[PDB]
Amino acid sequence: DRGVSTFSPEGRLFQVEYSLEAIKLGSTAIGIATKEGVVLGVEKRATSPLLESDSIEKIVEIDRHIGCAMSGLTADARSMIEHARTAAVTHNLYYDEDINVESLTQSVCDLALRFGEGASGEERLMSRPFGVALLIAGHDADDGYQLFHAEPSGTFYRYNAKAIGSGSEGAQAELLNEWHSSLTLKEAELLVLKILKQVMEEKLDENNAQLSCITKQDGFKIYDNEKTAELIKELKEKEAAE
Amino acid sequence: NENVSARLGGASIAV
Amino acid sequence: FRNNYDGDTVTFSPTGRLFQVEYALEAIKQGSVTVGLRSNTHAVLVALKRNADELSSYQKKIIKCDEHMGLSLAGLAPDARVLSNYLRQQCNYSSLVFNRKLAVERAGHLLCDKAQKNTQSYGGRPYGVGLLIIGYDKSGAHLLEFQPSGNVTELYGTAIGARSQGAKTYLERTLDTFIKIDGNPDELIKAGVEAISQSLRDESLTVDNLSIAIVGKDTPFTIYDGEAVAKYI
Amino acid sequence: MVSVMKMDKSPTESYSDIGGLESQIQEIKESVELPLTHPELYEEMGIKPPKGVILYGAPGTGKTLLAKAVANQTSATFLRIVGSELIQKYLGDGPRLCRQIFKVAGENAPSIVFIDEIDAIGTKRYDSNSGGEREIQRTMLELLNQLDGFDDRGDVKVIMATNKIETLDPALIRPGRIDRKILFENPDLSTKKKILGIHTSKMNLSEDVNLETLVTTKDDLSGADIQAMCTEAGLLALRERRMQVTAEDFKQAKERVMKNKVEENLEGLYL
Amino acid sequence: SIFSPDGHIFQVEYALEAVKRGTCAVGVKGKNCVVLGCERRSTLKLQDTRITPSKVSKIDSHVVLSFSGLNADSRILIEKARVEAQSHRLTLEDPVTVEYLTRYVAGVQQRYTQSGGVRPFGVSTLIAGFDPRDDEPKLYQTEPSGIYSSWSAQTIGRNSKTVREFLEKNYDRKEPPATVEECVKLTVRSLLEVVQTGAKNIEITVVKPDSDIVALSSEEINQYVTQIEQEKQE
Amino acid sequence: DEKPTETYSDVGGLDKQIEELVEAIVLPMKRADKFKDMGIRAPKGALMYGPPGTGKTLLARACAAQTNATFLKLAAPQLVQMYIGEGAKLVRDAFALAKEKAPTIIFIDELDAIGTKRFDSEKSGDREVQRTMLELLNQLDGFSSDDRVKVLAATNRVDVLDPALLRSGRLDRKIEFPLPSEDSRAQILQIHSRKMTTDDDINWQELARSTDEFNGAQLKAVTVEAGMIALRNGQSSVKHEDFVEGISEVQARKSKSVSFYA
Amino acid sequence: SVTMMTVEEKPDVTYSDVGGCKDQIEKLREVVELPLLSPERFATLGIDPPKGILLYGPPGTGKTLCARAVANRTDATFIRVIGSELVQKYVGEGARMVRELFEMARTKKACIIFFDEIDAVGGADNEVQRTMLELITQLDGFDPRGNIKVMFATNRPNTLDPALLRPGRIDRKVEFSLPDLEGRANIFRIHSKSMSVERGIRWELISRLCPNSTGAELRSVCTEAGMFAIRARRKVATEKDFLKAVDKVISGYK
Amino acid sequence: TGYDLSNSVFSPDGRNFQVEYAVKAVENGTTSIGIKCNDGVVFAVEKLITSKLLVPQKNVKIQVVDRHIGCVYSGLIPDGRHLVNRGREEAASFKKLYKTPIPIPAFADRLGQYVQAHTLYNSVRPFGVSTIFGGVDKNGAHLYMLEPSGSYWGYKGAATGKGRQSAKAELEKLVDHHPEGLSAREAVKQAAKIIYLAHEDNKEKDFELEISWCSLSETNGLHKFVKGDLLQEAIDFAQKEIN
Ligand SMILES: Nc1ncnc2c1ncn2[C@@H]1O[C@H](COP(=O)(O)OP(=O)(O)OP(=O)(O)O)[C@@H](O)[C@H]1O
Ligand SMILES: Nc1ncnc2c1ncn2[C@@H]1O[C@H](COP(=O)(O)OP(=O)(O)OP(=O)(O)O)[C@@H](O)[C@H]1O
Ligand SMILES: Nc1ncnc2c1ncn2[C@@H]1O[C@H](COP(=O)(O)OP(=O)(O)O)[C@@H](O)[C@H]1O
Repeated sequence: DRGVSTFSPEGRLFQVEYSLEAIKLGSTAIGIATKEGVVLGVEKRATSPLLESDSIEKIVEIDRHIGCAMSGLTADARSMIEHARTAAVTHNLYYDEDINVESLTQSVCDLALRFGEGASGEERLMSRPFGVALLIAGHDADDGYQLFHAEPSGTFYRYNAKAIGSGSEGAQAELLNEWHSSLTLKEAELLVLKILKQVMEEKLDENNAQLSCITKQDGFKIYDNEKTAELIKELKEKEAAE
Repeated sequence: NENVSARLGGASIAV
Repeated sequence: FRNNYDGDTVTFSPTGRLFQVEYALEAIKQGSVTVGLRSNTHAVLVALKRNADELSSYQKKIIKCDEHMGLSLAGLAPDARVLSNYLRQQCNYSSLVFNRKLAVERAGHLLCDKAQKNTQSYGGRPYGVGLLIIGYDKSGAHLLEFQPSGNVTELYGTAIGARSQGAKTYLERTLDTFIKIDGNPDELIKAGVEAISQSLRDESLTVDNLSIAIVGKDTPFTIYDGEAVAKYI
Repeated sequence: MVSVMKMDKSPTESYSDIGGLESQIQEIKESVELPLTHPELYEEMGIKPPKGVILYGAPGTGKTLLAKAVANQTSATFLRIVGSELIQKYLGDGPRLCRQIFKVAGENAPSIVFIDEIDAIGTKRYDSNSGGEREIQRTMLELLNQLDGFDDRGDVKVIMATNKIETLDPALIRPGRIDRKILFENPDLSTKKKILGIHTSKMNLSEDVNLETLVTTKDDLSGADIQAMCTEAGLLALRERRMQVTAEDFKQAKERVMKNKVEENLEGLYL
Repeated sequence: SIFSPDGHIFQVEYALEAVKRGTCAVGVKGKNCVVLGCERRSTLKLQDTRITPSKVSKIDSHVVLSFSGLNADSRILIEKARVEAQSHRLTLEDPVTVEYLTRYVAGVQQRYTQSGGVRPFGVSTLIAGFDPRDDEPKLYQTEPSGIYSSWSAQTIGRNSKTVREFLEKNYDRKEPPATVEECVKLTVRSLLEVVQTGAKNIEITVVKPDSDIVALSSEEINQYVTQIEQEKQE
Repeated sequence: DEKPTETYSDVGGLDKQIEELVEAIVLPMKRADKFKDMGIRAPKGALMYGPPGTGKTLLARACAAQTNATFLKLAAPQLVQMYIGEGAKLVRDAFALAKEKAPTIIFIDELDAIGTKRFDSEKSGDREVQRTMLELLNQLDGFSSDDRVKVLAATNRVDVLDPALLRSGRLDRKIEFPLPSEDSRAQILQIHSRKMTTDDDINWQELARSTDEFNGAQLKAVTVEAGMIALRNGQSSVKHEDFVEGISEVQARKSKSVSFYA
Repeated sequence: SVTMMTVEEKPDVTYSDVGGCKDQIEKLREVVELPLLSPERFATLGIDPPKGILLYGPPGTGKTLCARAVANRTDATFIRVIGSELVQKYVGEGARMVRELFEMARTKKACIIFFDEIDAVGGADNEVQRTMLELITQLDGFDPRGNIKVMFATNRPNTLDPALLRPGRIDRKVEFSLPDLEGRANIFRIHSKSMSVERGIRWELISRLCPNSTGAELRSVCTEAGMFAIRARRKVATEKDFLKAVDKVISGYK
Repeated sequence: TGYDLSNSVFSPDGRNFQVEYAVKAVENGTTSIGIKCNDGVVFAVEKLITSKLLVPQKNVKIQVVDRHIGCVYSGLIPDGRHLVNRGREEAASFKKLYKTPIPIPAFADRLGQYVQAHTLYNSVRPFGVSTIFGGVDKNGAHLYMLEPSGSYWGYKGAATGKGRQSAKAELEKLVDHHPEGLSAREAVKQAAKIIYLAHEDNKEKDFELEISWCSLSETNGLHKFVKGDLLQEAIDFAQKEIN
């Protein structure tokens, strides 16, 4: 029975900290950094077979070279990405050059703070705050393949890699154990599958999940339904071997 | 030889 | 037991208190520390950083306003950010209207005039943090204190938040000493650093858990974070 | 106290003549009967089967009909009490008596019990500052603490009942003790199906069957009144002397009795 | 409209139950054809159904809709949808896709969520139709949270649980609907389980390319329903 | 307990509301005969309420200082097993002993909550409780005769006990036990800790300002549950954060799980 | 003398027969054993020890398993104080129990109480309060400086005057609550240690499906899977069997 | 009870108790006075130190609104500063008009209705402050005090904080001793006496003083803080009055 802009005797707000467990209802969504590329992964939460999962799009493409993956509540985040696309392109105009990631992502977490005294001179839109959080991945030529994390409380961190959502508290422990510096790309195109195969409520298919790499050479790329399947056999090339 | 009785009762008061 | 005078802001207590505010100021008590002090010539910022896991990068604690100012915060970033982006306009406006560049102390006397415009209107919370402001002008160097109340004061050196009394005590033990320092910031800096070891609940500072950034009667604002602070540990 | 308890007189309520359902009913036989058939199976994988169950209400929709049918089947004891009959003027009389069952449950390994409509015992934990009525609240604590102080469960079996749960019953029930919080309510077809699956036994329908339309149009009701539906046709037979069994006058009873309890029918708004 | 501590919303853990009261309808994605089918009140006496607002509605030459739930909150969307239709044909000179307006109205059901004093809808809808200058069928389903999906069949209404699973004993991906007579047999062999009456209590409609819309009589229904009213016998 | 007491301790808490009270009381004990020569119906007592955590009995121990006199021994005493107001029976023989030794200090406890606000809660027959309060009046009656007795009580603040006290011949005067400063609340914590091994190498003065609305009742409780934790750790030296924020925070707030801080 | 029998024949409990979050045990284990066995640890600081572990935890939580655990561990004598034998219609005769109890108790050694469900009698024409007054007379006397404690539990902490509950009565109180998944995981290991299963599977992800809930449903819900296995005739258990019913226990409740 | 929860809800007594709670907030603050001398006004205030770390003489609590005014306050530090920032522009928008400085009755007539406006509505906080001001116009000397209910009256002296009971009876003990006329310099001595005389309610702690006056005679009726030996002349004196 609390409101928005009111503290507690303990100081810990109610609603935003309640907004920090709605994500734990949603799907899973992971991306992991390699110094030659970064991955992205999903759990479709496909509820019925007749469905055509080409339409469900938990993965996007900001530009030819940046992509993100929304988790928790997939509906609302469909709005904010159009913000990012606006600031990306807008910055592609005034300077004739792709943007650094940290110049962007401050904006997005400067949006969700708008429910009361946003940036300098901000009228309070957003009666309630975004009940969704997501991951940002891509290159800029100053720091490296600096993944970024966003949550609607209005802050961002930089990561090597971690997870969200349902399998958060358990799955990341394996990731915390099994990341390092000198690994490959495709080892990360498959290590996720060792993980996501844990916390799916059914045997994996080529359609439960889907993947997308990211490269300073080509740029952005989503895979196909089959080209996940071939590596799963490659995982079973180790699951059957070991 | 007895005085050890005690019976409960019923009331209904304004809240 | 259940103070109904705990809802919106404007409601006074039956004793002269705003229970929102007093219950806000314990926030920074749940936030970290960032200390600072000054000589007659040079002033300092300091901040422990608070890290998420063994993988993440770190939460930041210092920001530059402009070439002759910086600051450091405690508790919340986001409501504290906008005040930084706020007063940049009120430090550019100076250097374009006038070019007679910005004196520090009026900024605080601007800044106190902000939050009070957020307490006594329905809707809106306080910008609920404490923070520390530094810089230099024609008047020498100055340090400041902040409260989301509005109270701001000219101090020699102070501390914030959790575990801070240990470091807070070194200063009264030492205010005879560090005021007479000049042109030699190195040993000055490690005053606080040794002094904030008083706070360490066995986390044992590292190359990267610390951020320092200072100012002088000569120096523009510089940040020493990353890997340059092997100098001090 | 003992006098009411040993009700060994099962009626002719015929378990498996009832046409209601299966899954619920295996669930109890699995809860009760099969454990009394080859409980080594529970010993195979090492199982402590449950300590009784609790159905829900939805009155006039099959609370009890199985139960005396189980009593017809019980192949064991069967017990029966009332909390209102259990309670007295003086303090702790009934609570002193409530203990005395479990030893009389200690009577038997085949030790089972129905209980009669708790709605005046253990209903809800109001503070009861208003005198007197704390006796009830003083009694439930005498039971639940007696129930699980230190018990090997001694086939100390139980099956409970009520008409509405959320009206009462906040904290008394707990899993393991009563793991199966279970249901009975209208089937939405199977009242059409197996009810007259039973009642086709006696009657003749001396001209036709007609049953292909003596049927349910998803009509909100409770099939318990079907035992009226069979009735008044015979009466309306004898409102006009039909010694035989018709299908035509049978129409009225749904048109007559189901028509009384009208609903709002405000669905000129969700089209 | 705020966040509970269980990650939910009060008002929207509620609203989508409203659509679970009213009428029931469905469409499918045939081999080379697409169809809808919906519900009507038989026994509604002293009335002429020619002019009542059909649960079907059309938005362009080549696309249609079928709502459920409320009726008032349905009428509003068609209007401002129709705008976007016969405006999108102007600025860009090309007609619509299907996903565009779906992407649009997917957004409006949260523009009417996150603001002060605004209820969401007691509405859920779906659409259907062929893109211009293409052939592949397209249908999309909606609900007030905005999440727009692409179900090969989608029903919202009464008794719909088994109906939501009835198809799965009937439909086959690699055995899609051959033709209209079977694909409409599919369209009706689902809905009839909740009909519990004759043909008068429903209304259907169909699409084919280049805006080949049709609506079928009560009598055409009484042609085919008999064939399974004859084949509901053996 | 009955004794001609020892010296009053350090005045400390509330003292600005207190010096004006021994004024009020010793004169009834000192040359009230001269008042009786001046011819006045000077009182037989007054009332000092306020929340506990105060040192109320110390002021009772301060009572016999300017004139030696003996204490009292009774605490919720009239709540008996029998029909009688056995205490109220004793109150006669006890107030008779307050009639004995005219230098005498009389302080009962919890007059409120031994005497309800308006005793509507209980039945008609209370076990002679109005009769007991009738004894109190009829004993105050005998006490009103002389200057031997000098009476006072203490409980929840006001409007919690009977309203009889309005008559100036009965009680005539009220003071409260307000919330004090804390430098003495600092010292008493050493007194609480005086029976326990520890050190004081802390700046607990800013601390003492930080807390409030944690009464001496509370602060008579705090001192131990952070002595255990540093023992549970294993430490022995007293310390600030493990006791100050270790106790003052754990009162109602705990489980610091906040992320968006930094 | 209705409850005139100290303890049962065999308490079957262990401090590791419990998940119980590992933290609520220490101070409880500290108060009960460290003054008991190591008062030199008390005089190591020179302390004012406590006398009672005040407590509240919603039922269907292993406090009572935790309560029966100290029984089987310490091997000392034991009691049960409940309104049945305690509260009796004969006014005053009810207090023969407390007197013969405590006046005996001071004589004996390691005869510490588990007088649970005092919420029955200790709640505010009713004579219950005078029994509650009969209690506190007994406690202020011996309360400090003894091996004995006063540790019990309840269901309604806000249902009693704290006039009794002053700091010298139950100081280092107790609070219970449901576990994390990890607490829900380690408890799940316990009742998993009986049957035949599909050994070597991902149990932990089910403890992800432990929202606000009791352990009691988990020791339950495994047996329903075996019951589900019984009807399935599954001589050995699998994963989905646990799922096929645990999905129903909460939804039937929700 | 149930009427004491928000602005603009009168009582059966005929009041809003909320501002009467404000009086206890301003009661929880520092001492401060200002005296009507024979030719101008005086200002002096209490300024308590917590730690040595607080710098002396960089943290004034007096505020100026324009040349011919000084104003102080007590209680809420920010809130008593806001209306100054309203003050500093109002009269500036009055010297704008007829090109003459502003009277003091012009001040309160342009303030004393302002704070009232923060007690009409259910959406704002009454300014929990008591406040002083003074200075000179063509007419001569003036002085006033404010209370948070808008009220204000022309005094010869005032006092606030928890320095109420000392000074009020003291000024009662002053005025009869010296009604003939008290020039500027002399009250600067006798003023700083009172603050040393009034700290005894809070002599647990320490402070340092801050003074300002304005004379038609000395400073052309302009505002001018104290900074010099004259201050040190008075503290050397004021200790004797408490000696
Ligand atoms: N499946 C069924 N077949 C036959 N009769 C039924 C069926 N379900 C309900 N009934 C009818 O419902 C009536 C009572 O049902 P139910 O057990 O719900 O209530 P009850 O036990 O009589 O009520 P109470 O328990 O309050 O005494 C019986 O007369 C019975 O004929
Ligand atoms: N944290 C836990 N640790 C161990 N067992 C648990 C836990 N939570 C629940 N259980 C199990 O659930 C079952 C029922 O719980 P339990 O009997 O302790 O309820 P209770 O706390 O005794 O209720 P009451 O307070 O009414 O006596 C027990 O068999 C117990 O082992
Ligand atoms: N100088 C002192 N010496 C001893 N105790 C003191 C002193 N000052 C305050 N106290 C405290 O005063 C409290 C007594 O408050 P009081 O109202 O008498 O309690 P009660 O209402 O239970 O009689 C004690 O908790 C005690 O610690």
